Amino acid sequence: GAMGSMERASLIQKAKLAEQAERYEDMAAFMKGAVEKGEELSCEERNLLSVAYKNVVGGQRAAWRVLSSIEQKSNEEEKGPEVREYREKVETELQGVCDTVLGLLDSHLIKEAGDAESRVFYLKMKGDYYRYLAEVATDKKRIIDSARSAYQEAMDISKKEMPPTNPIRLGLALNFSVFHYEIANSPEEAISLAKTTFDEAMADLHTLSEDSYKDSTLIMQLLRDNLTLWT
Amino acid sequence: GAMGSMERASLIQKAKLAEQAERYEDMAAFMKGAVEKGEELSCEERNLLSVAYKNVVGGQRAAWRVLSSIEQKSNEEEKGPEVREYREKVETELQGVCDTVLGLLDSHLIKEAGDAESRVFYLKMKGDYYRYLAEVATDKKRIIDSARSAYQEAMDISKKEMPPTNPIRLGLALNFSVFHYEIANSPEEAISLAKTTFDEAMADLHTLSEDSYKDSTLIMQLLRDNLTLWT
Amino acid sequence: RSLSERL
Amino acid sequence: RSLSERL
Ligand SMILES: N=C(N)c1cc(-c2ccccc2)c(CCN)s1
Ligand SMILES: N=C(N)c1cc(-c2ccccc2)c(CCN)s1
Ligand SMILES: [Cl-]
Ligand SMILES: [Cl-]
Repeated sequence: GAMGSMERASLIQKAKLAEQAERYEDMAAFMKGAVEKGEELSCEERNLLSVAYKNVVGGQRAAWRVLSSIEQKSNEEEKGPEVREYREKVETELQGVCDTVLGLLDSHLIKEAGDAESRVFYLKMKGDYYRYLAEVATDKKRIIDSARSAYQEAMDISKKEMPPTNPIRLGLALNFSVFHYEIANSPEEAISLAKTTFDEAMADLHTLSEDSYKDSTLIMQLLRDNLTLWT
Repeated sequence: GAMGSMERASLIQKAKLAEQAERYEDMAAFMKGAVEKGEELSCEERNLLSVAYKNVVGGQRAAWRVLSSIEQKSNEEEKGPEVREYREKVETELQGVCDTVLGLLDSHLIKEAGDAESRVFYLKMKGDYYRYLAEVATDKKRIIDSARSAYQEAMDISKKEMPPTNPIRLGLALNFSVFHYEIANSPEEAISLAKTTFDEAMADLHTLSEDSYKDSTLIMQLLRDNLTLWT
Repeated sequence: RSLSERL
Repeated sequence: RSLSERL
């Protein structure tokens, strides 16, 4: 890879600089290079990896949605193949990013992750990137089941090994609830999961410091916001 | 070029789609392909070309400024070569975009542009992209003189061939005033140009339709905003 | 669209 | 920074 000649520490330093400069494609390339050094990632490094790819794929998803909407309107005056071609171009690039992330998780981040905080983080990421693949899939059943399977494994570990206010556990439950509502056609499961997650976190807030309380309640508010949209 | 096999009209269609999707790198690549077909550009097509590259270089300039600031602070604890290396990386990419645009203008947009609206537009663009090169140059005198020369040729044509409210003429004068203030160390020239431009446009507004009045006054407000910052 | 986890 | 032309 083009980052093979750069020191691991330099790649991490440059990923942080790229984040400050809002250069997320660069940030993702630096973090991919860091992962490919073969060492496990610290908590901060895992978050840099996630931030970088979330921003890259987030721009692709937003663009794909704009183009898919234009395409669907065209299929209700004939303008030729260009809308489909360009939607396909963006779609293929998005799928490539997702495959890259899934490849890093499979070779070899997940298999080396033994602590709950790292293993849950990576399995959640695996669910997330299969979910993004599912958003554009039309194959689709297998992709959905791969997302579900990853989220379910992450949920099982998180419930055994983490308190209900843990921000990773909360963000996992949040994203699995989104999977149920938006991907799996299971709005009742999404609502049930969001409610139970919110309520169990509420009951554990008393154990937290001021700073941890702030971290956990920020994510709980997203569960609440979705429940307001869904009910 | 990778766009050589795509129809001119399809490239223009896809540039418009890319703009809607906020995919400005794609938009610029499509418009470069359109220019390379060898035909002159319409008013709408010139604006697509400008929008695409302005957004691409604008992101690069914003990132370069963040990195240059970090670098300057480091040179006031020693952290190694990484900040300089990454600033240089972004700088080189920015210079490459500017050279690409300047290359399209030189081969062969400017030489085929005979009408004032197209010739002024392209000469202004030439001034703008040399100005962006000047922002990172440390060579620098020649780059500054190339920007000045392009803007001056555009100004001479615009004053002879366009009314003082013409939006191209106004945007040219605006950007040349920015050149004087930010690049050429000539704040008095910048203030004089902005004031004279604003006043001559004010006196010509009575000739305009409601829609043209809106177009011209929007740009005049930027002249006024700069005058408020500069005085 | 439903809200997913933030950074 | 000074304001330049908008799109
Ligand atoms: N640079 C970023 N975007 C983030 C960096 C960290 C971090 C984690 C452990 C120790 C120090 C920093 C984040 C934690 C999650 N909020 S996020
Ligand atoms: N697609 C864009 N960003 C723009 C398209 C046009 C245009 C020009 C002539 C005829 C139709 C459209 C612009 C004019 C400058 N405001 S801008
Ligand atoms: Cl395409
Ligand atoms: Cl670099």
